[PDB]
Amino acid sequence: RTEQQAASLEQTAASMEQLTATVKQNAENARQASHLALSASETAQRGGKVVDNVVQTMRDISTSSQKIADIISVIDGIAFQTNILALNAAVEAARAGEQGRGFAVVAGEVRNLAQRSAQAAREIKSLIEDSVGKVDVGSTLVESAGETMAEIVSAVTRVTDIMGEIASASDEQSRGIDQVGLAVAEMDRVTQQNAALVEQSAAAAAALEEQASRLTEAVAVFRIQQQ
Amino acid sequence: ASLEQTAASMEQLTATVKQNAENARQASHLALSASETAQRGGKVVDNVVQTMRDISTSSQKIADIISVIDGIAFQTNILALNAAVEAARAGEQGRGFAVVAGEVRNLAQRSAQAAREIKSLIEDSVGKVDVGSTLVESAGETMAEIVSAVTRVTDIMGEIASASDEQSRGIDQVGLAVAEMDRVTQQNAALVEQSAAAAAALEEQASRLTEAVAVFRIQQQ
Repeated sequence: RTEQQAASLEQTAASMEQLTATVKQNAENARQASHLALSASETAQRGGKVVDNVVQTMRDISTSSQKIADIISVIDGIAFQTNILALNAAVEAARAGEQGRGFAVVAGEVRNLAQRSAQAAREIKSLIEDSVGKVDVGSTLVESAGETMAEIVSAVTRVTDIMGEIASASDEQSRGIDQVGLAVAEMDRVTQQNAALVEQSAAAAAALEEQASRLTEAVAVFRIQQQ
Repeated sequence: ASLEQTAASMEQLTATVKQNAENARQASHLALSASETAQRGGKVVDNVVQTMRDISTSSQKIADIISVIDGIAFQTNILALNAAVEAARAGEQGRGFAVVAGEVRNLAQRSAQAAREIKSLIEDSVGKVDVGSTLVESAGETMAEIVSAVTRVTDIMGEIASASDEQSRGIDQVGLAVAEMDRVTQQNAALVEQSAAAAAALEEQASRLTEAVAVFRIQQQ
């Protein structure tokens, strides 16, 4: 009789719970998500000035690696100039006739080193430049990522707008879910008083059948002036 | 009016909870995506540490050549020195070689110093690959500390959406139950009506009697 009857307040009162619980659940998840959204926001501003100093110090590197190169040109110039003496040395050797012999050799020893020294310089040149090639390649890539930040801050600046709405639209959930509670409320008291009215009426009906049954008796008995 | 008013708030709720439910699911993407350009540095930077480990070496492979050059400079200096004794030997015809000798030595000296400078200058420089490996770990760290808050925003959003999904169903079930309300009330109102009629029938059936009793009371006094 009270089987499926009470079983209706189960539905709502029970469904109505989840409704008031998940309204707070994903109501604060929304708040952290907007401050956790700043976890990535500052990490984006610090990501900037920082990957920025990687472009920096990585930059003044290529320059220092130049302040060399023109020194290398010097060394090379020194070599070139020297390779020439070899000759003045050798000429002198000649003029000195028989004494030359020694002179002679040193001329060749000179020119020789000149060549070796020059050779050195080249190597360390093609190297010192070839290198800086890769320092600009990398300098570029790091440069470019650095910009993918100001964007991280525009994307996560929305997780702040969107989340900031759940916080005022999901807030309404209460304001609304509340007036709905008023209905599950009122709804119950009428799905209620009904059963009462039903009973009180079912009652009084039975009472009258009795009363009535009693007059029928009296008659049977005290009518006997008809017995 | 009110079962209407409530039913109005009802679907209005079904409203927010649809948008306010997946509007955030979009955010779960504006997040999954705010995590793609966060996964960029993850190489754009990672690679940068390779180059760093490169110059640091190559610019040493160089210093090695610089040494060789130094050695040469040395050697020519000795040569040059010897060249001057040779000039001294030749007595008079050495005068001109004597100058070559000197000229060659000076070249040797100059060649030296230049190397020394390269040296120093390389030291400072490659010593900076220090701050390179640093700012590359640091700038490479806020780049993983970026991908941290966005590991969550994709979470949180993908968590609330899967929650509000049923937010509906209940809001849905509730709505049905409270529908009858208005109906039920007429149901009751009707009952109340019968009751009044009952009352009244009885109200009068009684007097019908109480008054009969009244006649027999005097009419037998």
